[PDB]
Amino acid sequence: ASMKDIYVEFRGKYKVDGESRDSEHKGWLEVNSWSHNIRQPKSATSSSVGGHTAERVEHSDMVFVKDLDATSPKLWEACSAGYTFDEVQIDFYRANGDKRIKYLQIKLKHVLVSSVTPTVNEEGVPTEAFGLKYAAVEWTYNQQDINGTAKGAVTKKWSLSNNTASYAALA
Amino acid sequence: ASMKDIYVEFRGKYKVDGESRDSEHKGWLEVNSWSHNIRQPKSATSSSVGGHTAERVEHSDMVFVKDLDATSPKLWEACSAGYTFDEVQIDFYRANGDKRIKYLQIKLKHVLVSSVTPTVNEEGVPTEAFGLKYAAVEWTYNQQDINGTAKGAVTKKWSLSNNTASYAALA
Amino acid sequence: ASMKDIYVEFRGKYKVDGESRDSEHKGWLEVNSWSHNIRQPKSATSSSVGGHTAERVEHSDMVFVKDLDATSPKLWEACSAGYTFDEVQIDFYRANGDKRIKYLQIKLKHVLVSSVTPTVNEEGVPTEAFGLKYAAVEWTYNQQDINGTAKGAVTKKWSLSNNTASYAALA
Amino acid sequence: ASMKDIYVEFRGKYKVDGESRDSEHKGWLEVNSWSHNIRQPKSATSSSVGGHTAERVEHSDMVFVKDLDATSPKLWEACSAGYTFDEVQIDFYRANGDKRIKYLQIKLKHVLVSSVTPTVNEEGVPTEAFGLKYAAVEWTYNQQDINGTAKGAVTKKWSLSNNTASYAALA
Amino acid sequence: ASMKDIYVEFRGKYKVDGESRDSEHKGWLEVNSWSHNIRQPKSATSSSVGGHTAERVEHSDMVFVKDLDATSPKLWEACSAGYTFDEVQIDFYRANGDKRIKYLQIKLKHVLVSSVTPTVNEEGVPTEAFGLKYAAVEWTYNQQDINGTAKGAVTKKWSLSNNTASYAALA
Amino acid sequence: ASMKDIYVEFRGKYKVDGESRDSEHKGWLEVNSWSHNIRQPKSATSSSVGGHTAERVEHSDMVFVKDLDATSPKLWEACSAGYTFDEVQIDFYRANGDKRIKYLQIKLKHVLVSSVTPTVNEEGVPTEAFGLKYAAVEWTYNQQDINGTAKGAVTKKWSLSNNTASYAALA
Repeated sequence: ASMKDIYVEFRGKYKVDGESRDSEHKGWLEVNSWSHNIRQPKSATSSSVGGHTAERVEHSDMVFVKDLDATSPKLWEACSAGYTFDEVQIDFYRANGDKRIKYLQIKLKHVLVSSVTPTVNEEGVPTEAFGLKYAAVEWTYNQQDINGTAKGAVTKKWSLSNNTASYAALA
Repeated sequence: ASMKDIYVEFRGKYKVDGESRDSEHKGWLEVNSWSHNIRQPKSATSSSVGGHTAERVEHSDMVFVKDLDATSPKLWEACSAGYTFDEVQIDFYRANGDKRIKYLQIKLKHVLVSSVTPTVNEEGVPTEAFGLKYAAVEWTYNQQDINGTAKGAVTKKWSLSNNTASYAALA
Repeated sequence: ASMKDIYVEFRGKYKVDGESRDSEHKGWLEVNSWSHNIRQPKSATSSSVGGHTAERVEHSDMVFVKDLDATSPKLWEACSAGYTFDEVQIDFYRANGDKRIKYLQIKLKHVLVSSVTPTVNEEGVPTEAFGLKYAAVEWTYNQQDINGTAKGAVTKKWSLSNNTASYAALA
Repeated sequence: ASMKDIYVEFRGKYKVDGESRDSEHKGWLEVNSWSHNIRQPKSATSSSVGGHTAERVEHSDMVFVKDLDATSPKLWEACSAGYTFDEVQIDFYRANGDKRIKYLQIKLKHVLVSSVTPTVNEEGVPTEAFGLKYAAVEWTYNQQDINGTAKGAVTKKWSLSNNTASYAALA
Repeated sequence: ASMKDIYVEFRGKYKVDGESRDSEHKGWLEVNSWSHNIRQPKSATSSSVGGHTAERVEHSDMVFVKDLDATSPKLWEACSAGYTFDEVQIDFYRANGDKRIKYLQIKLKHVLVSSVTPTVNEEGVPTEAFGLKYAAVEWTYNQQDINGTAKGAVTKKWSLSNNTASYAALA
Repeated sequence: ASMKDIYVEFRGKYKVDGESRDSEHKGWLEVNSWSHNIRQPKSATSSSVGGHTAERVEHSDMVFVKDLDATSPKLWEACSAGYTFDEVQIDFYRANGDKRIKYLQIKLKHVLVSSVTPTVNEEGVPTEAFGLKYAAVEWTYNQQDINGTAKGAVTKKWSLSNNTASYAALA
């Protein structure tokens, strides 16, 4: 059984409350897909004489696709206004034998809706893409052993605003 | 039963009266599809020292596709002349069990036809794309409960001319 | 029964006499398809202080596709020479129950062949695309009632050379 | 029966003798397809005060596709050297009931091979595209009546080097 | 039987320990595909008067595609931070009758993760592309005789940082 | 029976010895496809007053696709180093009834590997494209009569370094 599901929750002063009725994500947004891109310009053939490298990594926006729903106008206005959210969390699920597993969890700190792109076609459920831009990110991947049983998590992080491996927006 | 339908009405001094015979949209335009794009350039890693952020959101034109019909020359001339309409309303429908639901309603204030792109091919019903540019927008999404019964509406808005969350073109 | 047909007639000093044997369009060109584009740059968020707006609409060429035939060299030479035609008329037909209807009629005033693009492939009837550029246009769409019976025509027009809604090239 | 065939003959000091064994085109090149493009920049909304218009038409190269054969190295060298040919003739054939008809004939005056693009793939007969650039062109289209019987030819021409409707390279 | 498999191991201060349970690559990353590009600008029609040629080869990043797994956040952070690895080794396998053969082995010296591009779609196993940039490379191709039996290896190398055929990053 | 085959031999100080076991090409590289492009900028509507034309032909690299094999690292290093080869020969074969014919032979003088682009995918035999840049070329096409029996060869040539029809790199 496929048990794929992705859920998003906004946490800030402005509310983007979703429609999900999943017991573990009541009021979260249900989304269909996710894509990202990270690009590091640092040279492998030149090095700084000292401890300062000018360039830094570029993180692209995280882009999600979702069905149009009651959260859509909320996203459209939030994008237009440039409202900042303290945190956004995204949980990713897949099948794990008899129950699902949250294999990936992403937390974004100091977040804006950078784009929304809605369409209604003649055929098919209407959908929109939306992008998120952020100051810091914490990624957690949940491992399992050969029996599919949960082993330890791998947690990594990056602060674009501090240029350090921290889940922190401020200095 | 699929009950998809999109209807557009122009409201201004210049008439773009449509062909629809739908009881609830007599004389509106029937259209086939819609697409939009909203892009916010605001940074998540830098902030203004004060309360002024230079950049603002960019709303792309709202683009509709429709069959060529008697409104087509009206659109072609309105686009050519750059006539402004006080308001344009778009109603979006889908199935809701035994009757249809208007799941999305968009009102645009101070509107121009920014483009029209008609084609007649050897095969298929002739169609055209047309785009609308506007000073302000009000979006209403009509929610339903788990039984499909109407719950409360979500209404949001944005004024490009005022740079505020208002359905107003003028200051 | 599909009764799709498009006919073009050039009216000027230089003759581009066609091959059609249709009783109502003897010697017109038979063409297969048509495409156009109209783009209005006027802003919806800024307005002139006075009555003058700098920019004007851009009409793209009207582009037609036709089978290669005896008119082809006539088009190739007319395009090369830049001959101007006083008028070009295009009639568009579709089925209307037992007889066809001219649903769209376009008249172009002060017209040049702006491009011709012929091909002969290994397979298929050879065809060419050709484009027309013009000073003014009159568009007529022929309406029908719910019984398919002719109702009134919708006629609109635009003069690119006068920047007014007129079917006139000269001032 | 399809009787499609295109034949090309070079006429100049440098020989590009072909492989055809067709009785009417012995030693011509057999080619598979042809494409061209003619673009006229003249405005329909502005006119010269006098009798001089600056811009002129742009004729693209005539591009042919053919199987690789013994003429291929001849084309490759002629293109490399920039050899000029006094004339190149191209005859185009299609079915006409019981016999074929030369529906199109093109003569090019003062001609260069402007490009050659050969490929050998794992599958399929190797082919190359080649382009011809020229000073003047004469196009002849052979008409037929409703019975398919030959009627009169349509002959048109253009000199790029003289900017007149003449089949002449020199002044 | 297809026995295709590609394995990657990072060797540096920062750990990117993988998930593989293959007996010969325990804890390596399993990857699905690889692509590269090498471009030499040196002219064949001009030569230096002396022994110095200005330009040098450009090696593109080596790009791998892999399933998302517990190493993914490790790659995302390593790319973000620009961590350098002393060495990365990649082993490539295919079938060789009754057992597999390592037909290609690549060692990269002084290596950075230059890009990572993860996606989760509605359908299909989530994957990411990642790119590696490096100072030097050693390529080993393992040959076999007509009986499929191992013959001698072909080993070649290049140092981008020294511009010589050496597997060395430093001078 | 298809008897398509392409073989390449490098002849220079640096060895790029191939894997072929074909009796007539022992140790040559077997390749799968070939593509080229030759472009002549000379005008057909303007001519030099004297005997000097500034521009010259541009030959693109000759691009080959081959399976990855033991020659691959040799190509990768040769490209990286910019090694020059005195000559490279390419023989092209197709079926000729009961035996194959070498229909095309290309010799390149003073040659560099200008690019190599290898890929290993999940499915399919790994392949690479490689390009060759050169100072001169001799092309030989082997003709046959209507009975498929060998007739005379057509040999043509071009020197990019001398700008003459010669198979010579040096002056």
